[PDB]
Amino acid sequence: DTRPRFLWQPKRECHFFNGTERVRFLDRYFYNQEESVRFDSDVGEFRAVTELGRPDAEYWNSQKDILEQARAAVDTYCRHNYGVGESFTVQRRVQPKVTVYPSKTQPLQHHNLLVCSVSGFYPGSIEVRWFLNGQEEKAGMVSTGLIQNGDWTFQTLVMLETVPRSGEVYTCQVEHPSVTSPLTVEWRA
Amino acid sequence: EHVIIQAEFYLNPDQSGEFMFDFDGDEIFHVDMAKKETVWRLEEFGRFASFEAQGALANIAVDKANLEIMTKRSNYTPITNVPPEVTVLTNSPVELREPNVLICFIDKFTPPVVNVTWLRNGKPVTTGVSETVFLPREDHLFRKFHYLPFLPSTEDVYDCRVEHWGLDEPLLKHWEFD
Amino acid sequence: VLGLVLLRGENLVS
Ligand SMILES: *[C@@H]1O[C@H](CO)[C@@H](O)[C@H](O)[C@H]1NC(C)=O
Repeated sequence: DTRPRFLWQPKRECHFFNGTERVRFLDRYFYNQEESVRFDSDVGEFRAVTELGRPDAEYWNSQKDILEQARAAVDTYCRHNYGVGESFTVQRRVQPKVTVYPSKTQPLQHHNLLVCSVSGFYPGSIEVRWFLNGQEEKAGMVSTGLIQNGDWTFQTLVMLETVPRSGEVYTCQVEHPSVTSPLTVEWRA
Repeated sequence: EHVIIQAEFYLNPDQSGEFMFDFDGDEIFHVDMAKKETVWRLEEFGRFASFEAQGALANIAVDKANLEIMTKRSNYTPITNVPPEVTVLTNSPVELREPNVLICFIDKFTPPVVNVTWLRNGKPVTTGVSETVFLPREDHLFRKFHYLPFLPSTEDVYDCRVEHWGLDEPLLKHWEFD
Repeated sequence: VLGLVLLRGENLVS
């Protein structure tokens, strides 16, 4: 299509700290690619982000009811919806599967990369360390960062640059909220 | 910390909006406009929770309203297209002849309109596939996920084919074992 | 078994 496009995008946000002790609610409105007007719980009133949203910041902020309702969203909207989502979202935990393979580096004793594949886990907080004979490799780590699979799982790869020589043992050590003691997979040359 | 976002949008002249809930960057559910019903991202989400679909179709109608308002108010400024970044990968490391899934990750784009297509060995695969609605990003843009369940093999190659207005030609992203 | 709350949002000025 050759025609132009016009995009209205309202976003209602709930931000939670210390579980649910501190909540912050934002009602944000985006015309095409700019934010026009916003409500911020920590501010207490609507506030025009750009010129386009001044007519509205001004009208709201005048109706006691619009403001009352807004200010009372941390309770009637955010906290309540936490109460629901909590079981299968905040408390959702899924343990990672952890492979250690070399990255097509079949050579006997040249430069290689050791892949620590870590897939299928939730939430996203995870830590992946490499150990050579019980000592923690801290240099030469080519990570992919977190990778949201979009199905409520993640994956990640941390690759170790090494020249393997017979008798060396590399260990990949994965920590994640879904397991008590760290998960490990080793690799021997 | 955690974030729950109720994300709606409405797009003209296409007359198509979306209503969804988003937790730490994953879709909790969306509302199927066509069928006016709730759609959970994972079926067992339906077992702990519920949502009345009508109330969303109201919010969209109000969003249609405010779009036309804010469009007039803006002297009919249109949106700058932002072509997507595309990436193909698999949800778990590959093991030949053992089922897996190809993930097409369309990121960092707007407006929320693309055409995605899976091509096994050049032909389009229309069976087995699923997609996610446009997930909000923080920078006012969108991300989307297309899924092809597939059987890894040395005799097969695949491409994800994305078509966006901010793109010159269609974008092919390639994947083959090795 | 539990119900989620949408937020009806505001009307822009016209
Ligand atoms: C999607 O499919 C066809 C392409 O021939 C058409 O309806 C439309 O222009 C396409 N939209 C795109 C590429 O954004």
